[PDB]
Amino acid sequence: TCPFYKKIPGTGFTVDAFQYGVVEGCTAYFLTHFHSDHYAGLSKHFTFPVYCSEITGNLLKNKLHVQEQYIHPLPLDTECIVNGVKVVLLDANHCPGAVMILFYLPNGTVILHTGDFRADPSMERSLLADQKVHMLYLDTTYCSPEYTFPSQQEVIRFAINTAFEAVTLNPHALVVCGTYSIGKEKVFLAIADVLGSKVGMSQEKYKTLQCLNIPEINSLITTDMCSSLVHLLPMMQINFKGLQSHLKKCGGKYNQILAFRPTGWTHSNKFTRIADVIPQTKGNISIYGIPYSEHSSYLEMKRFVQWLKPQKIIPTVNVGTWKSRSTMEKYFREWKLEAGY
Ligand code: NI
Repeated sequence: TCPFYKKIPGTGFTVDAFQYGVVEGCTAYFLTHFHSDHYAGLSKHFTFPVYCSEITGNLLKNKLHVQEQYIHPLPLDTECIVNGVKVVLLDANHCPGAVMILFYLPNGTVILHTGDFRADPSMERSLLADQKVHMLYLDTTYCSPEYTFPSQQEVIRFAINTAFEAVTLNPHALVVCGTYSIGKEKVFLAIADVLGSKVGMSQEKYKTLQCLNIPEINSLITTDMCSSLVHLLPMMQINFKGLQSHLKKCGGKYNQILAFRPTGWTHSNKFTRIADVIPQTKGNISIYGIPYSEHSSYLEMKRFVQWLKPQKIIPTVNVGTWKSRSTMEKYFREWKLEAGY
């Protein structure tokens, strides 16, 4: 049955609640972003109104074959009305098309649902600055002080330099980058760009990125693997057997793979700086795990909340265990008491 944290009180609204059939008393279904845990249950046969971003809308039409008359895409940073309730979509700095949702209830309460997000100081100059928030439905994915990671910028700087070095030293080396859902595109595109190559991929994944409105995307991506020296594969294939397999398929066009697994966090971040990362190697294959997160770090999260000073916080992630819930409520109390709200 739909959990309480996916229901917006005093509205007929749900957020990311498509896996519970017809939810009792839901007149409108919100979808923050196109990841499987959140869209789980959508299909062509869905006949309720879905509200989402333009990009998330394109992917619902094309990838899931949802009928067009049920997709209500909304522009960002714009006051819209839905079943007589004022709403706004803000950029979540997650994956493409991903949004946070502000709800202005008729009684005067104001609710921010972050969806999935990576908190940034640039959010403190959106429509969020203008007014108070009573409730915050917070993506608490890395809600613990051990979760630290570098900026997306430094991680990219690392990947670029690394990849440029390897391929200048060996022109017959192939770069491979792992993917399983939309998001993390800057990794593979920045590497392609610095190498003067396009990114080769499967047709299904080429179709997916074509939905997103990237600038000059046709310039960046392709389905001709032969003409490319940056390949994308499923994340599952990023291991020594998978990569040896794929190397075989390229027919003596390459003799070496360098490969990246963009993960969220790894316990190597507790001990090791980004400059100090090294790969796993077996034969002519090297695999780098890099900490490119699309979620808030502990510190970014804490700052975001202390800036916003919400009256109540409802966690949306890691809620399934009593020790987790409890550890989060402790940090929430620290953040409140430190900041004096
Ligand atoms: Ni997500």
